[PDB]
This record gives sequence, C-alpha cells and structure tokens, in this order.
Amino acid sequence: TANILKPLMSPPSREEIMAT
Amino acid sequence: LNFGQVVADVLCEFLEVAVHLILYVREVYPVGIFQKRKKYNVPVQMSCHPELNQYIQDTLHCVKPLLEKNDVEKVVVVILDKEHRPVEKFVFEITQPPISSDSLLSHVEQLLAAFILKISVCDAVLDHNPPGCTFTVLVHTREAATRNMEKIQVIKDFPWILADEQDVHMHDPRLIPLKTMTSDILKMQLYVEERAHK
Amino acid sequence: APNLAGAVEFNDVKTLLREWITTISDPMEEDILQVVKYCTDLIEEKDLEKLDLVIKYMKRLMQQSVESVWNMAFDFILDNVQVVLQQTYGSTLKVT
Repeated sequence: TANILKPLMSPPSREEIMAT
Repeated sequence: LNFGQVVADVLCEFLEVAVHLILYVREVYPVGIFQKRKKYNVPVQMSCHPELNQYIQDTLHCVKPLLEKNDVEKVVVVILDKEHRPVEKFVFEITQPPISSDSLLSHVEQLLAAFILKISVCDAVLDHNPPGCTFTVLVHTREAATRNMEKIQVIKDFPWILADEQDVHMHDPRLIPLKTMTSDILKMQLYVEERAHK
Repeated sequence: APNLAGAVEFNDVKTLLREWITTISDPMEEDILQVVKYCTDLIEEKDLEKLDLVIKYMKRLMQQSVESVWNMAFDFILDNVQVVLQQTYGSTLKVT
C-alpha cells in the first residue's frame, strides 16, 4: 500500500556472489 | 514527536549489523562471505562482499532521514522463497514512548545487544527456510505522505518505489517475538513472522 | 493488470485523472502517491506507450491549473518516474 516503500533494485543474488 | 540525527544514526548502524546477521543465521547467503566482528560488545557476522555491503549501506542511508523525523513505523527484512513468495519477515516496529526509563544513548550497547543476541539464536525457534531464498527490505511509513518519497529518494543510482500486495502478503503467518525494549525516547520491538508451511 | 483505483482501460484512467484534477484544488497526497505507483507499475509491465500518454496528459492539465499545488504535484510524480526509468531503461522520458 501507499505507505510501504521498497528499493527498486534487488540485492545481489546467491549466484552473483558465488564468484567474487 | 521527532527523533534526532544521532538517534537516527544509532538506529541505522543498528539495522545494518542486524540485517547482516539475519542474512547469515538464515543462510540467505553462504557463510563463506561473512567474517566475525564485534558490535555492542558482542559477536556478529558481517558480510565481506562489496556489492552486497553497498546495497545494505545504500538502503539504510536512504531510510535515515525518515527516521530522523520519526516517520517510520516499521522496517521489515523480508525473506522471499525461490518462487518469490514471502517465507519469513523480520519486523523492527519503532514507537515513540510518551519519565523513569533508561537513557537510550547512555545504554546503547546493553539495549541493542539484546536484539543481536536474540537474532543469533533465532533459528532455534524458526523453521528452516527452503533453498533459494532471497531478501528484500520494506519501510512502512506512519503516514502516506509525499515527503517520505522526497526524503528517501536521495541516491539517483538507488531509487525506491511503492510496494504492492505481492511484496507483502504471507499466507497463514505465525508470530515469534524476539525482543522488546523501551527507553528515554524510543520503543523498539523485533519480531518474526513465518509461513506455517515452508 | 496496471490500474488506477480500478481504472484499467486507458480512458478510464484518463477520465478519472481529468475529473480529479479539475474538481479538486487540494489533492490528498495519498492519491498523488497512487499516481506515482501507477506509473511505476506501467514501467514494470513494459507499457511505455501508456505512461508517456498519461505523463503528457497530466502535464497538460496539472500545469494549466491555476493552483500552485498541481504544478508541484506534477513535478513530484515526474521526478519519481524519472529515477525509475533511468534505472530500468538507462534513460529518462523526453519532456519538451
């Protein structure tokens, strides 16, 4: 609803992490 | 009622540590990215991964100015399952108390460390999450007010939208209180909502 | 699946907006925010034709209004649509 805000971006996934 | 800059700073530092801990104890990310650290005289696990760290840093940096003016009812760390249905929620419900209480600022570490300790052992009372879970953070404003968006919208690279029902609705939730604290100027409560079959 | 307050069909959104900006001189913020949301849902649903139409429509009515308030309302909605486009598409909407 009209009083919930959320980031457009997803956090980096598990996959995207497996290699850094 | 309004908080201040520093109270808001305190709360954001607190929430950064907390979010990290949650992602650790609930294996949202594998243990290999974490490193033991010490906040509030107690043991925590902080991610080392720069992209993830920046995400969590960005998120909270944006919430800060709304905490400043006490415009946030809840910050919620939502854990989503492989099909993007919410499985679990960590809710930090933040109230202003209306004087014989503890000073928040004198007692910061004792007062917040209690939350951290509870997060550390919380898997003892939660059901295991399925594999593939991701996370999202959600901010519940006290008011539906234009200014929350102006104030939140401070990093071009890191914009915010209004959430829908999809992002929120959990089927058959069960509630697990973790910790409640009252102070000088702040009442905070941390509790988890999990799905009844996960 | 993208609706303003139930209005799904483009023209229901048009009339609803028109009546709204043409009747009210102090709009509820809660409503303004729904407009923003409606627009960002248009972006997530890949309906860039419609938001361009909506944007332009409410630009024309909002800015034509005598009220300082609608002028500021438009600016808010567009700002919040632009940061989202700039990240979903690498671009901001062209507004002349």
